[PDB]
Amino acid sequence: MKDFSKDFLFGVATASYQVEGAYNEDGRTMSIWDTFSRQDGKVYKSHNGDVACDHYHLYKDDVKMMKDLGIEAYRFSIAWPRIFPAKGQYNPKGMDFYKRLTDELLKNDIKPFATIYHWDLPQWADDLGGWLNREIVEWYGEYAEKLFSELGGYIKNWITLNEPWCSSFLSYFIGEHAPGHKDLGEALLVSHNLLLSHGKAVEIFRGLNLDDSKIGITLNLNEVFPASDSDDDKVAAQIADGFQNRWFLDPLFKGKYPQDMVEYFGKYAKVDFINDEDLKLISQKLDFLGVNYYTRAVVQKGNDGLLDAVQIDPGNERTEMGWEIYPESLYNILMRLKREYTYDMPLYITENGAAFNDVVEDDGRVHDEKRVEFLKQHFKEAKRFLNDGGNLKGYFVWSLMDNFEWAHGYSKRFGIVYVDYETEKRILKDSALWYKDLISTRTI
Ligand code: NA
Ligand code: NA
Ligand code: NA
Ligand code: NA
Repeated sequence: MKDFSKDFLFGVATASYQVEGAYNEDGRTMSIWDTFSRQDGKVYKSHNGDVACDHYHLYKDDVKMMKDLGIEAYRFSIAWPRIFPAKGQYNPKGMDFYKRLTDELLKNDIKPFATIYHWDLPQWADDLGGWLNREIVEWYGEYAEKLFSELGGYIKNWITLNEPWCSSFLSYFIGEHAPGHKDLGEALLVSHNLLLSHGKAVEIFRGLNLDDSKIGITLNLNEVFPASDSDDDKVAAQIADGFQNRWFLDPLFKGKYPQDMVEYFGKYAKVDFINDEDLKLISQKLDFLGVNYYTRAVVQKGNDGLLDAVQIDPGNERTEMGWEIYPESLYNILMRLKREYTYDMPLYITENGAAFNDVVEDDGRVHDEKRVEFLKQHFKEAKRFLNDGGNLKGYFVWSLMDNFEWAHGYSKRFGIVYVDYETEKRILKDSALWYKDLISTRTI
């Protein structure tokens, strides 16, 4: 008796700038993250993705390695600067990489899940205003249309955006991510144009009416807990919950922004970008929702720079990201989606994983037993979601390999495969051998 059906998709995930390297090869021009990584201090130790895992050149080895683990699906992102290295200038050599990547995946019985935008905005777009310029909806739409036309016969599962909360608030309000602005109003406008650009891609995708092809979006979601039962900490929790989750779930699945947060933000910045026609485009019916889950947040009243809510450390074990290990929130979020937002729509966990201080032993092994226990605990919550009626179609572990972890550089290792960057050698961690066995047995 299987806990994961034979139809269930055990997968792994990467992103273009985090793994590909070859940053100026075959016509690729800079993205906002190439630029950001060269701004003094914006990436830890001045790391960048010039070479990364060199997946652009080693992809056939990497696909073979995934075949040998039993991987059934592979979530990757397509680099906009490879496809349109300048405004209105298509680059066939960039497309060619994703066609030969896709061909290798299909020959190895691996189902491709393609993320259209995973933060590597072309620099030419940002120089015109980027996500602050409403015309990006058209530039993104033409970019998406080109991918559907050239790849839609071979890629059948499409994700418009990865984690728009990061591309908006983390990039334009907190400023940790490219382009690194620090203005709440800009972040709110960016979040709207991201969602509107998502709606343009869905509209284009529906018009093409490709056989057996599905489209969705990926959101990073948490569960917010008040530090105490006080009314003040409950209000702080509502703010944090709207900031992370409801600000994107409500427009996508209810067709409106959460009104409490519209009022809250409106005390501090402009919210005049809201209108009915935009929200109708944003709330188009999707085929699935991809969920990125890593941790919960415990919040108390206060204001330390961001909004009127301060996250605290509750004192439990954390990963090397400083993120609390809290698997139960994976079930709570998935059930919350089923009850309040997505109903019986298919759901995918498009990222879950952990960063630990991995070391290669004298015999060539990586005994990452903390990551094994992390993945076991979270797959058990996915199993419990399926047992309680949830429509979970797949689970993509982040990540296939250690890679460039954005503002942390290479200092944080998420992979089930260890990468020695000096030699680009791949080393299977014990978590990879455990995942191979889980795929074979499908019971946990
Ligand atoms: Na790269
Ligand atoms: Na750099
Ligand atoms: Na991706
Ligand atoms: Na939908």
